[PDB]
Amino acid sequence: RQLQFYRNLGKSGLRVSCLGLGTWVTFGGQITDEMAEQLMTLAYDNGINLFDTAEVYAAGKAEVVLGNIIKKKGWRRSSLVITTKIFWGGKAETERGLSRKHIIEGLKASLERLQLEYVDVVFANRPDPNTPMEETVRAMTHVINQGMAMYWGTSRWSSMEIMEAYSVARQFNLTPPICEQAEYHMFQREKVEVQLPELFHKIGVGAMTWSPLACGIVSGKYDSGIPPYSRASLKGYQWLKDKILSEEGRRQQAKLKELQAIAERLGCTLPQLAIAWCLRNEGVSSVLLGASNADQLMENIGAIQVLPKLSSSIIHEIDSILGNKPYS
Amino acid sequence: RQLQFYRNLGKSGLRVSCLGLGTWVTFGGQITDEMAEQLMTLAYDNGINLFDTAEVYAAGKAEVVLGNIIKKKGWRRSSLVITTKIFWGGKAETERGLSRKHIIEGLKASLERLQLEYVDVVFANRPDPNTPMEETVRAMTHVINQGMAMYWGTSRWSSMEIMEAYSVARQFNLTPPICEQAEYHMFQREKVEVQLPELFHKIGVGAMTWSPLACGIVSGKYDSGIPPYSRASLKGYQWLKDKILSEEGRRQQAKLKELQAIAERLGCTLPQLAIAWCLRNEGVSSVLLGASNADQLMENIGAIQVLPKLSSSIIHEIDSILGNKPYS
Amino acid sequence: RQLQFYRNLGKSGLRVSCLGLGTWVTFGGQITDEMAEQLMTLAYDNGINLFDTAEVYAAGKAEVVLGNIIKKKGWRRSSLVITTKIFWGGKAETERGLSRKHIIEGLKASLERLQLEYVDVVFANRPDPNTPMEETVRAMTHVINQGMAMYWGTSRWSSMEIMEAYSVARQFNLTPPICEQAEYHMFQREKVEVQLPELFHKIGVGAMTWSPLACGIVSGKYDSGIPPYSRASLKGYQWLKDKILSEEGRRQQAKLKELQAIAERLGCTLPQLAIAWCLRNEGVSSVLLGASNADQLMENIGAIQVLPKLSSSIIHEIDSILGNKPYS
Amino acid sequence: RQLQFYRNLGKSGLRVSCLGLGTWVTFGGQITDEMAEQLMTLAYDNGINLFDTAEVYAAGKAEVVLGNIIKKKGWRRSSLVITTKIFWGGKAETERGLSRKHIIEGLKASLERLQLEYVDVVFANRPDPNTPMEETVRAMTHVINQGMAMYWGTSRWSSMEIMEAYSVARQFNLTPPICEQAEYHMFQREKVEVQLPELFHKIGVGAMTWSPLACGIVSGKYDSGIPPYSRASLKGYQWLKDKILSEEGRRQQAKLKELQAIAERLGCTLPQLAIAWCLRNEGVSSVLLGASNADQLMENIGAIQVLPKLSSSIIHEIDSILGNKPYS
Amino acid sequence: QDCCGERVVINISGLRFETQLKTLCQFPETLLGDPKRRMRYFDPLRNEYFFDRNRPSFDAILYYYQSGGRIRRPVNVPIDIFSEEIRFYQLGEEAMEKFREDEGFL
Amino acid sequence: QDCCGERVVINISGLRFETQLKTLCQFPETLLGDPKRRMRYFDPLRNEYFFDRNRPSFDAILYYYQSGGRIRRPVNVPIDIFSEEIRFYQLGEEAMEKFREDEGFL
Amino acid sequence: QDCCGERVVINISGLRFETQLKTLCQFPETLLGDPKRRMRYFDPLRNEYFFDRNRPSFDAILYYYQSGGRIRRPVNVPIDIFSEEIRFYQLGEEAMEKFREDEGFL
Amino acid sequence: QDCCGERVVINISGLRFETQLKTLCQFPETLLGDPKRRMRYFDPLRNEYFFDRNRPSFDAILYYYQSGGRIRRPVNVPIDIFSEEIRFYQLGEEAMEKFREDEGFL
Ligand SMILES: NC(=O)c1ccc[n+]([C@@H]2O[C@H](COP(=O)([O-])OP(=O)(O)OC[C@H]3O[C@@H](n4cnc5c(N)ncnc54)[C@H](OP(=O)(O)O)[C@@H]3O)[C@@H](O)[C@H]2O)c1
Ligand SMILES: NC(=O)c1ccc[n+]([C@@H]2O[C@H](COP(=O)([O-])OP(=O)(O)OC[C@H]3O[C@@H](n4cnc5c(N)ncnc54)[C@H](OP(=O)(O)O)[C@@H]3O)[C@@H](O)[C@H]2O)c1
Ligand SMILES: NC(=O)c1ccc[n+]([C@@H]2O[C@H](COP(=O)([O-])OP(=O)(O)OC[C@H]3O[C@@H](n4cnc5c(N)ncnc54)[C@H](OP(=O)(O)O)[C@@H]3O)[C@@H](O)[C@H]2O)c1
Ligand SMILES: NC(=O)c1ccc[n+]([C@@H]2O[C@H](COP(=O)([O-])OP(=O)(O)OC[C@H]3O[C@@H](n4cnc5c(N)ncnc54)[C@H](OP(=O)(O)O)[C@@H]3O)[C@@H](O)[C@H]2O)c1
Repeated sequence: RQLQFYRNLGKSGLRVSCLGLGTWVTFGGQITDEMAEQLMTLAYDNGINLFDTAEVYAAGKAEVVLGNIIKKKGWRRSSLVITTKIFWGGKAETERGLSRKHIIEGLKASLERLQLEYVDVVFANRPDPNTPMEETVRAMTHVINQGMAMYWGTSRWSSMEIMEAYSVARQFNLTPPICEQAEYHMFQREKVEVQLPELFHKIGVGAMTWSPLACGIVSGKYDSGIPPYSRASLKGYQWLKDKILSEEGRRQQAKLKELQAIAERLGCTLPQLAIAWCLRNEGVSSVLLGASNADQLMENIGAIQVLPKLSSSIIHEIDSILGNKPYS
Repeated sequence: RQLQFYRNLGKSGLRVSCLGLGTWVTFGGQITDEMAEQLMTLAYDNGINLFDTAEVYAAGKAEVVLGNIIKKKGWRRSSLVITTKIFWGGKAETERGLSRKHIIEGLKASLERLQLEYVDVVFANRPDPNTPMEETVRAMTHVINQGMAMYWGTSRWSSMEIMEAYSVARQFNLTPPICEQAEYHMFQREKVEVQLPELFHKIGVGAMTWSPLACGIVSGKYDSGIPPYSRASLKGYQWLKDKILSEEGRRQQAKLKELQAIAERLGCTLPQLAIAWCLRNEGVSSVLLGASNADQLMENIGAIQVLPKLSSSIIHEIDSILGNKPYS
Repeated sequence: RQLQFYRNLGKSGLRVSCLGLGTWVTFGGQITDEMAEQLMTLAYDNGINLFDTAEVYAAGKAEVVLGNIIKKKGWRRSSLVITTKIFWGGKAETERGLSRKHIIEGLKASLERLQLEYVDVVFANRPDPNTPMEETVRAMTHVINQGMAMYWGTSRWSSMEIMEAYSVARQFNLTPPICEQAEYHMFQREKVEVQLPELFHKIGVGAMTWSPLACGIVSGKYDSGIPPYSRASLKGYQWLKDKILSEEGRRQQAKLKELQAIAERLGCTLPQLAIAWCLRNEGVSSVLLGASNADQLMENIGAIQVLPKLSSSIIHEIDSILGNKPYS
Repeated sequence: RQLQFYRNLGKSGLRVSCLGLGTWVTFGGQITDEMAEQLMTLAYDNGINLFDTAEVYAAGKAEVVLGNIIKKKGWRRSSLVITTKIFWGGKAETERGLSRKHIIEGLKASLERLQLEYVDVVFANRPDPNTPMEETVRAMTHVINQGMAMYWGTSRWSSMEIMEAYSVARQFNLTPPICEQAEYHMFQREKVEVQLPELFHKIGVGAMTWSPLACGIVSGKYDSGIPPYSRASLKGYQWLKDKILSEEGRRQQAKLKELQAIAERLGCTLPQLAIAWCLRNEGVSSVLLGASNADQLMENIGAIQVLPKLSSSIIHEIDSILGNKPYS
Repeated sequence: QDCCGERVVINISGLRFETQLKTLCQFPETLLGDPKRRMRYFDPLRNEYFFDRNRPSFDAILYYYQSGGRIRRPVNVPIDIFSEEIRFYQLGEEAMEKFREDEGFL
Repeated sequence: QDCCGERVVINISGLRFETQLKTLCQFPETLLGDPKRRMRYFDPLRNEYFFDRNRPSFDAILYYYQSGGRIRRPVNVPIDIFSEEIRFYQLGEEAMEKFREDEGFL
Repeated sequence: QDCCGERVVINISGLRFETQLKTLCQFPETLLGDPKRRMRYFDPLRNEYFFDRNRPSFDAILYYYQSGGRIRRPVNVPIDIFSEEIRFYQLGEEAMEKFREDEGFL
Repeated sequence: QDCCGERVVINISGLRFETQLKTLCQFPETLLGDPKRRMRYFDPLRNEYFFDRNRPSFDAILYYYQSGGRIRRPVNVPIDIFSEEIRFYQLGEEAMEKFREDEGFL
């Protein structure tokens, strides 16, 4: 349904599974290398072929350990989809942004750390106001034509910027982008639902959503307080702990109790319902997951069974409980 | 007339002989390596310069033994025409189709197995419904511009798809294809005779036909039953054995007896008449042959002598016997 | 304000500091290698990332010693901006000009002497009347697309030639230039102030000015005569010594005494006021400096403090003293 | 005037001397390697920078000995202009013509024999009727963009074919040719004088003429008969010996006696007047010479002194003696 | 929904027209002023809207948007063809009433 | 022979017209509606059909296909030139009869 | 300020006009003859000047520069639209007086 | 001097016309029919001939070559402008006499 059920990324010819594995906080940080190898083996043996990293995660070190799995187990390169994100490269002035120099140097450094010849998709992590769009589109077309990448996409761009990039690419006979990475969960619904279907129907740009469990909030583990060895109790995540322990968090926990009652009526768990709720429409191609141990990943993979049970009545009941449906 | 008589492949500048040697079932499978080297030496000493293989034949192993002949005898690279076909590359989801990633990876793997730097023509083995035409034409133009190939063509495409590829190539200033591989023998006459001359006169796309003896049916060896050490008696060819032993096969054998009477009147054999019948029009550039031993190849080469004896009366008599001429 | 305050070079995405260090007479000539390493370390530790050289300086030898600093101290390549200029390459007929052959060969020889893989900007040092503009723009686009450079610009071109290069680049879908190097000090004001703002507002071409102290004239060291160990007393600089000791030089020294009185009223020195006077408008992106020892460089860096003190009254008083404001 | 007086090849930026040295019959054939090294040293020390060879001369062996001079004496690559011609590459069917495959393979084999990385100009030796013009122009643009050549030109093409190549290059945004090689002496005057000035004034294509002494006829050595150790007495040159000993040759010898009287009146020799007669107009950029020993080359270099003595009266007297001026 | 700045290319049977988006979104109830209704005529390979229709009638349709609401029939176009074009491009009832008032008998 | 979907570019002396194939194959007995008759005017380098003919007459010829069969002569074109264009493009006898009926004396 | 040689492309709503700079700088007091006034309509990505205005009126405006000062209204353009175009392109008071004298009542 | 086959592009102030060379070399004594006289208007960067002249007058000039010698003034062009265009393109004395006979008073 989602994993080992493959679909096109946008309208391009690249086919991905609808569950992916992310390389944020855990990799190189919170967890060890053996746990990371166990998580990658468990993801690969169930049919997941999409893995997403960036050059800013753990000062690049996470990318290093990703390479140390791929060269170790001896998997074929043609059966994997590897993506990277480039905005932040260092403390100097010329080591950030979306200029031609930093795009070429950052992609070369990321390919050197990954021990690879090419990636499949290279993303721009955020828009750059100091660079013209023509220079960015020409730099992306240049790194595609040199064999260092196959496709490119955007992340955290608005609809006008994606349409401007498409118009510049059609003007000078260049390569348009194929995908957009956006945040999407039960308390963040506006951009995926009211803005992106027009871009999918018009120019064929797909969506690859991230953070489906709101950094662990919709899992329901914070019903009492802050448990030990969680993301909110780590050093450097005081913003998430202040967001949980505020006054809106209690209303979110009450709505999570009602949604947990619905999910227990359906015969599943609340993270499985939260993951499978994001894939109910055809505008979303894949969902990137995060996990800290093998039990969480084995629980999160099981949303495939609860995906075809979502009728219109259960969706209407969930929308009645949540009460934040955007008007269009 | 056909072999050691050279003609242009379509309207391009590449000149080929009108007999070629194929790398299906025998190579890497039915026959040994010494017999394959003997067949390649016998083909090369008579002026045949066209050799056609694919990445799906014998799990790629046939391509390997093709390289093991070319490096052994020390022939010049500039006197040979080598073609490959790419659709099927493995069991994973991303290892098939006509996307950019699989075209680049499959051509690199085929060039690694062949021990070569480039091929002359690279074919798409069948059309792909999940990929846009612009991505396929841009990937073919990219692998031509990197020096990994010289030309590209199609196989088993309809006329609308070839015209769409030409229109997309003319729109974005890319490279159009030059050739189409189609099936053509005495019981399969529609596509070569009623559809392809319009494409040859309009955009200059030539035809390179395959299976001239219908996997050995028109040779006349199945007049009694299934002889041993034939293609129909091999493991995994139950469809051909069911096609021979059905009710249409007896009518085909009776028509083959009448055509054998005509060929014995002309002073030749039935496979020579069947091979030289396919080259009677100018829309066909070359015919790919298959052989299992040296006597079959030496018999099949001798259709050059019986090609200029085909007058209009013999063609009209053959069309009266067969009774399947398509209306146009 | 100027150094460790970064701005875009023109309208492109490349960001530079507004003070740079030049590689004329001192490097490889007047000063030693240890003094050059000390000057480069003092420039790099204060936030200057722009260094400019050429292939004609000291028969190329200055470029060699520039490489001998960069490989020695182990600085990152992504934090530096290196520019080169190409017109004069040797005594033969084919070793000068702006043809395709000399541009490719001169850039390869300059990259071999610098021990680098690429430069950031490559400049044409002067216009070439014997070469068509299309050949020059195609050669610059070719060396950018091969990864040997990132951008290109002009030097000592008129406005019609820059507009012709832009029109040729837009006609054939090529790369336009981004920057122009011009001479600008208190006695050379026409081209920067009346011609270049139209090109900056129209096609976004920035300016990078050189010789801010008029080879040491506006520093005020020649108030008496020619001191020893100066540029005017060196062998091969008789033109500068004749320019100083003529009749216009006395009027320039009297105006320099009045400007020194103004600069001593402001609490600074005359070279700091002369350097910070050139950066008062937004059309100038950077100013290239020249220095012979560390005390001169440490004095010239201190114009950042005197840049925000320039009000309209002091600018009007300086323009009343100088009396050479161009009419527009 | 001609040698060590440089001019542009056509309207391009490449500057050549107006005397060049050819690599026909002598090199690898008639003369030895030490004589070839002496001739190349004598040509290089007088300011000649243009050397022209081909892949068909002495089965390619002449190209080999050209490389054996250039690597031996240690001359700089940037001070030389090397040209090659490609039509005939072997006895196989695919080893001749102007297709993409033979252009790429022949240029790679010629660069391997010359021990060089690139040539300056690559010529097509004769037109090809079996290849479309678009394929030839795209192959020339491809080998220029890969760094294997700088420019390309034609040889023995008509005006319609050069105009068709220019129109195809302007249609698909490709590279037009810059030069044409044509035969020009006192008894072959039509194509250079009545056809090529329109192409020079319209699209800026220059001319580089060959055989100025008509294989030694206008030198005047055949006034009696066939002397030993000449080109007409060699094996395989029966056509030249039949051309000399026919009935038109006696009239050519009588006109050569009258022209020798004019040249002895001017204070020079007949080959110097014949060489300097070809350079009297601005449509001709360079003249390729052939020599068999050092005395012939030292005599042929001395036409520079007799070039400015050609007034209109001497040209009118020569045209009155010859009587073959084409009407336009 | 500011609908400003971008340039829009409209292709009528090979004849190309260029305008701004704020010219088109002055009248949101028409075919060209509504993004939901004009989205079925978009061509993604060429970045334009294509209509297989009458060529001399579209200049008056574009001048209706550019002038602020004035309807003027071209001289070389008949009455019924221009009425069918006004009915296709969905200019409204008041544009038809203004066209009838400007052409005599209405 | 569904003859639908594809776009056709027709070049009349430098003036470019674009249409669909299902507009052209409504009338299979004409020059533009028959693939056997229009194949000698195809240009392979530019993917278009080229005619070296009169420019203002072709708008009425295209509107004959687009409107379903109506013939209307342009104002600035004379009678005999338009009659020669109708005879060249092979619209038929009934189109000539409709042109004679629409122009008075016929 | 010789203002000669260069070619200038002017885009009026998709209709392209090409001229020389010495044609335009015969009248330096107009909109197109002054570089300070026309610089806000320049498009850097396409190397042209773009105006979102009336298409049939610009041929007379270009012929005013090409003929040396003659004003002639086109037949298919009304009086007030052409007067607004003359007022926009800033041709001067004497061009308005010549237009009034050439059109009767003035 | 067969003068056949090649296609010629003529650019009149941004308006593009395409023809064949054998259409142009029917009249070798005119400006466009003689290669020596039209060579000063050739543009090498764009492969076309450029004229900075009046746009609606050139359709009749092209139809003079295409029809075999017939001169017909357009409706929206005055007498003296078309006479100046006939004088510039050097059509001859008999073309001027035919133009005077076709326009009344001559
Ligand atoms: N485009 C961008 O700019 C951008 C930005 C950010 C992230 N991303 C992508 O988003 C991907 C997803 O990252 P994410 O962590 O934010 O997704 P997430 O699934 O919303 O985070 C879930 C977190 O909660 C915990 N968790 C997971 N499953 C659980 C379960 N059944 N029960 C209880 N806890 C569970 C996990 O660790 P704990 O138990 O310790 O909390 C995990 O860290 C990243 O890999 C990254 O590639 C992209
Ligand atoms: N474009 C595509 O998708 C595609 C698909 C399939 C094939 N092809 C190409 O087609 C080429 C031809 O292959 P093919 O085998 O189908 O051609 P074929 O000539 O029709 O097959 C003849 C078969 O019959 C036997 N035979 C040959 N000569 C004979 C003779 N005188 N007397 C009796 N038997 C004889 C041979 O082995 P046996 O005696 O054992 O029967 C041979 O295998 C292949 O090489 C392949 O490259 C292309
Ligand atoms: N685009 C072009 O064609 C071009 C041409 C020329 C130069 N340039 C660039 O211009 C850059 C600047 O070179 P420049 O030397 O002409 O600039 P400059 O700053 O005007 O020259 C100042 C000279 O005076 C002396 N000086 C510096 N500071 C002083 C101070 N406080 N007090 C007294 N003397 C001082 C120095 O040595 P002394 O004391 O010995 O005099 C220095 O050589 C060069 O690096 C080059 O890259 C470009
Ligand atoms: N584009 C093409 O297809 C093409 C074709 C052919 C040649 N070419 C070029 O043309 C170039 C010129 O070759 P070429 O030999 O034909 O030119 P050439 O100058 O007309 O030939 C002169 C010949 O006569 C002899 N000779 C030279 N100087 C003499 C002198 N003062 N007195 C008496 N004899 C003298 C020489 O040897 P002998 O005394 O033994 O006769 C020489 O071989 C060649 O190098 C080749 O690159 C091009």
